[PDB]
Amino acid sequence: YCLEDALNDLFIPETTIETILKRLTIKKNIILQGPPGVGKTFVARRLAYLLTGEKAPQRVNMVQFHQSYSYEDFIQGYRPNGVGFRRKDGIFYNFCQQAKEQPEKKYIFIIDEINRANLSKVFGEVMMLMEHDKRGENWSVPLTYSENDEERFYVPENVYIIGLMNTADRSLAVVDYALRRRFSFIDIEPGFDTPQFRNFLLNKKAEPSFVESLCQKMNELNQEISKEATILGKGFRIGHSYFCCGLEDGTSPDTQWLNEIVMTDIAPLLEEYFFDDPYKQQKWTNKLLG
Amino acid sequence: LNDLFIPETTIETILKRLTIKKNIILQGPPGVGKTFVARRLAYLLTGEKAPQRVNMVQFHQSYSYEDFIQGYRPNGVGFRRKDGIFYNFCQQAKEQPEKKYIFIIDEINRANLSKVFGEVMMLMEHDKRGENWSVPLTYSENDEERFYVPENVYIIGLMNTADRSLAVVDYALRRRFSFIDIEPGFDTPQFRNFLLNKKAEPSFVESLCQKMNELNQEISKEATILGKGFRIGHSYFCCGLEDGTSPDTQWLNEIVMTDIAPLLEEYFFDDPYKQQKWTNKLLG
Amino acid sequence: ALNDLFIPETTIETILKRLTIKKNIILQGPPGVGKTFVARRLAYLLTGEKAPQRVNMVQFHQSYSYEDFIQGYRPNGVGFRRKDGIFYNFCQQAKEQPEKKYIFIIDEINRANLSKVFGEVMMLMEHDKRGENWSVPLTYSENDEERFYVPENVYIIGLMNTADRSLAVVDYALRRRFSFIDIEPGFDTPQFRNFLLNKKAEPSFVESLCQKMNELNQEISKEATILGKGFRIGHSYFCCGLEDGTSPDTQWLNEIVMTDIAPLLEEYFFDDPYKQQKWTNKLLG
Amino acid sequence: YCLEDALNDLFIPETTIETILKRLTIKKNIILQGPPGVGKTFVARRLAYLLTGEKAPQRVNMVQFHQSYSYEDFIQGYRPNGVGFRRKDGIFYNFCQQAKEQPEKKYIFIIDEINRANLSKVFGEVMMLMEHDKRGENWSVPLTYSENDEERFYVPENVYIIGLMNTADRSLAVVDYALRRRFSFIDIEPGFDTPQFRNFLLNKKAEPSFVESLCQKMNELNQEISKEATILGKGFRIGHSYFCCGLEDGTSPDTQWLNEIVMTDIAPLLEEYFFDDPYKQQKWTNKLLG
Amino acid sequence: YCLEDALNDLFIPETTIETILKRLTIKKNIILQGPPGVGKTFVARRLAYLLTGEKAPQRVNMVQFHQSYSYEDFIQGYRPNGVGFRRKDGIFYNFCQQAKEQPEKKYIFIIDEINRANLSKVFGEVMMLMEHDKRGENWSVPLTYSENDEERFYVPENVYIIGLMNTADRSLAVVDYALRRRFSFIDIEPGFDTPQFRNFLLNKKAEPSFVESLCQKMNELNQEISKEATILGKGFRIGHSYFCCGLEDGTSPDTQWLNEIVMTDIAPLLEEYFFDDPYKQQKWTNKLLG
Amino acid sequence: QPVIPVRNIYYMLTYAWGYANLEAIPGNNLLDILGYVLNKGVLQLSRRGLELDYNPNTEIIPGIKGRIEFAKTIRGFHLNHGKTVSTFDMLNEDTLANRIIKSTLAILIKHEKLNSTIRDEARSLYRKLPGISTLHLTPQHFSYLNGGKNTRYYKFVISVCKFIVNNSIPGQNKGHYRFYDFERNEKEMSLLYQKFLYEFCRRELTSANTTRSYLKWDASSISDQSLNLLPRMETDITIRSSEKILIVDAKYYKSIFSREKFHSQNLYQLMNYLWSLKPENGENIGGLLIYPHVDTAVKHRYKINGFDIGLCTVNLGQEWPCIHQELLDIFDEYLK
Ligand SMILES: Nc1nc2c(ncn2[C@@H]2O[C@H](COP(=O)(O)OP(=O)(O)NP(=O)(O)O)[C@@H](O)[C@H]2O)c(=O)[nH]1
Ligand SMILES: Nc1nc2c(ncn2[C@@H]2O[C@H](COP(=O)(O)OP(=O)(O)NP(=O)(O)O)[C@@H](O)[C@H]2O)c(=O)[nH]1
Ligand SMILES: Nc1nc2c(ncn2[C@@H]2O[C@H](COP(=O)(O)OP(=O)(O)NP(=O)(O)O)[C@@H](O)[C@H]2O)c(=O)[nH]1
Ligand SMILES: Nc1nc2c(ncn2[C@@H]2O[C@H](COP(=O)(O)OP(=O)(O)O)[C@@H](O)[C@H]2O)c(=O)[nH]1
Ligand SMILES: Nc1nc2c(ncn2[C@@H]2O[C@H](COP(=O)(O)OP(=O)(O)O)[C@@H](O)[C@H]2O)c(=O)[nH]1
Ligand SMILES: [Mg+2]
Ligand SMILES: [Mg+2]
Ligand SMILES: [Mg+2]
Repeated sequence: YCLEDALNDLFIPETTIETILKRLTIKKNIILQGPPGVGKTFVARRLAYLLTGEKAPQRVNMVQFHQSYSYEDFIQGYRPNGVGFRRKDGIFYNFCQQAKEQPEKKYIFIIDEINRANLSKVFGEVMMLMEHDKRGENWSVPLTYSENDEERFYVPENVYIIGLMNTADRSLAVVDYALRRRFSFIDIEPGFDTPQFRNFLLNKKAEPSFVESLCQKMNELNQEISKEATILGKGFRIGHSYFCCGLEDGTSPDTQWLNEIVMTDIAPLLEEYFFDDPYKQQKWTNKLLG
Repeated sequence: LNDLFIPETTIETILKRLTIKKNIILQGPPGVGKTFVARRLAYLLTGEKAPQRVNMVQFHQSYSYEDFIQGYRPNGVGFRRKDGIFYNFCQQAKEQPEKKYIFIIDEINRANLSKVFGEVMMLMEHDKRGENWSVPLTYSENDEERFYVPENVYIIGLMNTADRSLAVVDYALRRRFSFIDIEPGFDTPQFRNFLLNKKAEPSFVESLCQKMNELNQEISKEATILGKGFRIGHSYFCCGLEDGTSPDTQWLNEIVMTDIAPLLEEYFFDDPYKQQKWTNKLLG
Repeated sequence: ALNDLFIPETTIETILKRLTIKKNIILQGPPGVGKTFVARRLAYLLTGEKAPQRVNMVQFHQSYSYEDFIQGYRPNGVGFRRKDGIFYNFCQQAKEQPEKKYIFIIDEINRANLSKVFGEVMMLMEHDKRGENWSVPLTYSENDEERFYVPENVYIIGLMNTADRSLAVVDYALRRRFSFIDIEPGFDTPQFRNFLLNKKAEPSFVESLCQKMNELNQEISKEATILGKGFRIGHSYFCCGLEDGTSPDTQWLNEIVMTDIAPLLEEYFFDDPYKQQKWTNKLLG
Repeated sequence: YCLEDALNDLFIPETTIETILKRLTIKKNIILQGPPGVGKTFVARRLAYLLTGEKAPQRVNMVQFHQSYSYEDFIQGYRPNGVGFRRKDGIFYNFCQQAKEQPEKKYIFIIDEINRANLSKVFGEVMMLMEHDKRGENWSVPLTYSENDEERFYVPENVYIIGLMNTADRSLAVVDYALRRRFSFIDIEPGFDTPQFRNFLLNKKAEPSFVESLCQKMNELNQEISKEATILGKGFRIGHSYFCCGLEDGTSPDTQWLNEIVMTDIAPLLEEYFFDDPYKQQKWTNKLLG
Repeated sequence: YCLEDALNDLFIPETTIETILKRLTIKKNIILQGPPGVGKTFVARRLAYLLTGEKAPQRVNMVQFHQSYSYEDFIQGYRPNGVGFRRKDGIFYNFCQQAKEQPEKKYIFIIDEINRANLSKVFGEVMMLMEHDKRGENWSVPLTYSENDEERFYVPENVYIIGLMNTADRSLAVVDYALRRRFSFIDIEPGFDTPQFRNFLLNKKAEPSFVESLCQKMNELNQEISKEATILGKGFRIGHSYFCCGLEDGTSPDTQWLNEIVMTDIAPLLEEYFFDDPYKQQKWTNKLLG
Repeated sequence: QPVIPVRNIYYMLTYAWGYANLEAIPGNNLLDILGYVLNKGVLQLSRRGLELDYNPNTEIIPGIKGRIEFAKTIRGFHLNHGKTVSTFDMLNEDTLANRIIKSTLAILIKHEKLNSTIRDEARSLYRKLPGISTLHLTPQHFSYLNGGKNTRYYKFVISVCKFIVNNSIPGQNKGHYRFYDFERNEKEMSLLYQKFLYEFCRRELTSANTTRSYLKWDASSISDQSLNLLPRMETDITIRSSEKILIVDAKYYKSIFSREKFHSQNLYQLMNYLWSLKPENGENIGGLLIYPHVDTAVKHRYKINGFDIGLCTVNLGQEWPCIHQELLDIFDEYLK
């Protein structure tokens, strides 16, 4: 793999990507926080191939957390093999053994929708181990279900963790401040006002006037969302993905195409963000169309 | 496309959105034929009236990820990993990629949707379908064995707008789902033509639309408490007239006390007078 | 059977118009209304053959679960076996006889979580989705060889009671699939007076008593919040003890006032003894 | 092993370190409460070598409580064997037997993130027995899953226990006051004020003005944190671990490095800390940068 | 076994201990209800040897309750063998069996921290037998796990039951119904304003004036605790055992020694108690120092 | 028997709790105002999302969910009927904080004297929270939440909920409720006022430092060093600045609303606070008496015993911003 191969279609600036790779080599644990629809899932699989420098998926593991995920599933736990129960090496446990075999090559574990699952319960033993300065055999720990003190588990240095956490829900947030320290938090913006996003549109036989008008529209709206931080922070603001996909057929991005999507997706979204104000709903909806 | 009481435009809108987006939510009050729409619609997209391809379920608060996808559950001998319906269903379509296999989810609002779907909440997206996007499941014994949505799968969600729960609002799921509202359709001639094609009075059918709309507008009048989502559906009128009993005002009198009155109670809570008024207004 | 029932014939006719079409029904009323005795006579009425075998009855409680109702794993002498529940066993009996209507009685339904008990099946019992078309494999049905469908012949009756103020609003699940019917106590009805005049009751004693109960049942329902129409007293206490062989009399009534209504009245109000004592004495004279 | 080797790199004052041993040797069970990043995990491994007087891991044991630890896991529980269950002695019971193998040499058991688990549930019988007075054969007690033949477990006198409860998560705090009497609580400060912290930076190619600039701002900020108690209490104040690490490569500490820290980790932490007005974020962020 | 050896060291008045001995001979089921650090566990071992009149371990048995404690372990239950399930007589069952041989000699069972586990789950059926009137073979019952109705178990009258409960938690506001009927609560005072507590210090080279100034403060402090009812009742008040410990070397009492105890035990407890009012912590914490 | 307009009272409560347009509501009485905040306040939360706290649950299920507890499984023989004793984490909104809201709303609906529209909206929300369990509320429930894990926003409505519960009395009917006549009682109104200023001054008077100062008597007694018998003396507020220190004692008296003799009995406390307090800095020592009046504000100065003392008033019922203007003007003059 190579860097520019990824960057061709990527809307985020390279500086952030450079900032990301700068921290990740250091911290080895990161969290990318932004609203849905900005390519968190998109970049993350690409980024692994950059950091290793090789397009090897065997060294990459990708999972999505949720409420029904626990330490028994993740790391280790007793589960039924059949008539007889056995201790089951969890997914992260298995991944780490692979990384030990090849210390040189970087091994990456990708966690989507991290904020849902009860992280303190899930990581547990890992919550201490994953820190960049505490990795290695010197800080080896016996596990909960380890047979004896001698059976111990240590995170290797090569491991890099990538976490994806949406900013839409205040209910589900990483309030665990101790855990917040382990992860280096990288905000991501919708990136409407970028040339690379516009170049993709113009590449898809798009009107330059319509493009710049569109970017201005959302940029103003996004700032309006960011304004009322008491009710809705900048984390709620609309992503670029609604507009991205759907042109694969070859349909030119006319106003009609935009008028359709707004009715189907953005219109109720505005209703929920602004439950009390109907005028504000009509105001912003009509503003995009006119 | 013949007996449907909903405009042809909306279904034409739906068919394009469904083919492109691959996931949709049909949201409206109960009794508008959301089930029959999707069930009709599923047969259209397949091109054949094939029920084996189509599967329908009705979520409920206790429904869980253990039931849906994967889970550890007992056989006669002991416990085993039991592949839930959706994994079994996607595997079935995985055998036959060409045909379009459909999964319908009713009363979606009730359950904690994130919990149930879990892993597939990412995988379900139209672009992220294939082995490249496969992931090992929570209970998967080995990381190498993974689950991926095939391209043929299309999912349709039927949502009741009458029980808003101020517990969990997810705007990320809304990103996956393209939301489509459904109106009752009293005004539509197609609903009216059915009754006039059942030897109804021209005034009686026309009078009904006047009656319900006045009620419906009142329900959608107070946006804060209630909305168009609460307003009354039509399907109650569909059933019960295929026996051979043609419409009459006496027939209307049965349904109002029978069916509509509890709905009114729910909506117009602790306001007997307004129930008495609007109920009696329909009788007039 | 018609004359033996104390409620209006109009409601009795109305139900059959409802149940036959809707196929799912729930009766909500005060305790002591003969909900159990009503349903059986109503169940026998629909079939026309007065068969108890066709009818099966269940009483719900919070512990009641899907394993008891439908299917579950029970210990064998060694190991365990799949054990068919009532409803799974019940309908397959009715599956053989499509023409024959089979009835299921679920008492005190509101106490339990309907979802937990039914599980999958809660959609299949909605009348529109019945028969082979709506087949589903069950949770514990390891193979896909056989699927469970509730046939059209089945009718499901639910006995609920509005007695308790502790009860909050009914679960949303019920409201969709069930048609709610409220039953009056039926004191005013002639059929109840003809059951007491048949026992040589004085019409004055009858009319006074009908006048006596009506004033209380009106008063208990006068309260907006704590005591509603659902609270008001039923007639079942009057049945048992007259046709056994003992004639009606004021002392016989006086015994009944002490028996149930006097403690029952205390629980409903639960605040003022004089209010109870006034009404308790008022019943006596 | 000696104090000079241990306290060579530690940023903590000598004052607490001896005070720690004052409370420990008499009481034998202690808890160190401080915000994350003050070396709680860091010192605890070192302290064990002082009391034994040697750099030995054998007499030391380290574990972390992950809200799924149980009395079956810590002390005595049942584990499946191939087809049928067996009774397995937990880790502490296994640890104590070695500790009483030789009473002369002291044994240390360290529990990180101790606050999380429901300690009354986990310890069970031990909650009384851990205390210094109630040790030895005199207070021998039979366990739950002990054999019918009387076999009793007593906390040996040589054993020392150390606990590490971070002060950020309020909910996860000891409210079993009966248990809080067994332990002695040692507050640990952020460690900014110390010159030993300052000496570390100057030794790593740092300006005293920039160094003294840094220390000045944090302590003011911690007062702003300490000022409130409703939401952000005294304990929330920021640790020094962030600044410690990442400089081994040779990057000198400067506003460029400081700027990376501020935007990347701390500033996200701050917006979650306040989450009422951004201006409070804008103020304190800019103050650090200036 | 002379009372003088037993009762001299004790801080509790001779009135309360004697009253305790009354109900214990009378009812034989007793609960000592007081906050930690007043010697609840301390006295209870002494009372057994007092009543028996001898130092004999066999006639006295001790346990601490916790959530995992159950009927199957306490009384009777099945423990797995390699495959098979074998019944095992539990402690209390085995304990009475020893007591049955010697009905004349008093036998004692000590249950610490009884409230933590619900008695019904453990005792269950035996709460019928446990009560003072319904004891003896007359009320004999066959157990749940008895193979046949023939074998029966009765609590002989000789056994006395002692229960130690701490009033430090909000959950205990709803005292368990099972305990109140069958056990008789007795309150253990903190016992600062006592001669023997004072006399303990005076013997250990303590200034008399320093002692009395302290007791007035603690008695004043506990008065503030008890006045509240919403958060902290009278039962939350401080015990007398923080100060007892740490003088075994012979180090003289002084304000210096007091400060270590205050800062390491009582102040953070007060932070836990008086979370809402930092100044109240400052008010009392500094008050002791003066 | 004149009292404050009810709308103004809400502002001081806000400062008391430390965290708007009320022109919209037409019900002047307090409970109409207070409910509208709560009823709307909950709606603000739901938009962002209510708190979901993982409650671990140990229950008997027919399969593996989370962590199996081997002991209870074998002891109860649940393997035989295909069940396990397992610990897992259901995610609920059924926490104590959220339960209080619904239970509080029940009393809100039950209140006899209330705007119908408010009751209409509340009954809607009461239905909209089905999963959460009703409760019979006590102060101990609020007490358990003093830890305050919850957000800054949640603590606001709960503080509102605390006011309602404590100030709720059953009325005509056994079930229904009737609101307390809060304004009529002086002690709580005064205790509001004393607390109102302390939190208020921290906001606006950033220039000065605001502290409540505990004092020790200058007395010595041969009998006792403790002086427990002596009254406990804690200032209401002290507002210290480098140039001048200043103490305020403020209380609500009924007599003062009548414009005659004057009730200044609290003043007797003040001098002794000045006396026992000794400043090392020796910049200055000042005192203030401030009371609430309805019509008008009058300011006086005094030089009594080497102390500089002011009596001043505020015309509550005027307007909140102009009232806010007046206070900043007031403290500025005397502080200087
Ligand atoms: N072609 C293209 N698509 C992009 C780009 N960035 C984001 N997208 C698209 O946006 C969609 C979602 O990507 P994703 O990472 O899942 O967004 P997200 O923020 O993680 N969503 P969520 O948080 O809900 O999981 C995909 O269609 C993805 O390809 C981009 O730079 N180029
Ligand atoms: N060199 C040196 N590093 C220190 C010192 N104090 C803390 N650190 C460093 O700060 C980082 C974290 O320390 P740590 O013990 O884990 O803090 P913690 O309180 O245990 N972390 P947490 O509360 O999150 O569990 C490590 O790099 C640690 O070495 C110190 O005095 N000297
Ligand atoms: N010398 C002496 N020590 C006492 C006296 N009372 C209590 N202590 C000491 O206080 C310490 C703890 O007593 P203990 O009974 O365990 O208190 P507890 O109520 O059991 N504690 P908890 O409630 O936490 O379980 C022991 O050192 C005990 O000897 C006393 O009167 N004299
Ligand atoms: N012909 C016709 N029948 C309809 C229409 N809508 C609903 N029905 C019928 O109404 C009955 C009940 O529909 P149902 O799915 O239960 O209502 P819903 O789920 O609340 O939308 C079925 O017979 C439907 O096919 C319609 O638009 N046209
Ligand atoms: N003969 C006769 N008995 C009735 C009638 N209605 C109720 N009963 C009697 O009342 C009793 C049942 O009352 P019921 O309310 O169901 O008891 P509950 O279920 O505990 O509330 C039986 O004795 C019934 O036979 C009736 O109409 N005719
Ligand atoms: Mg995504
Ligand atoms: Mg640490
Ligand atoms: Mg004890």
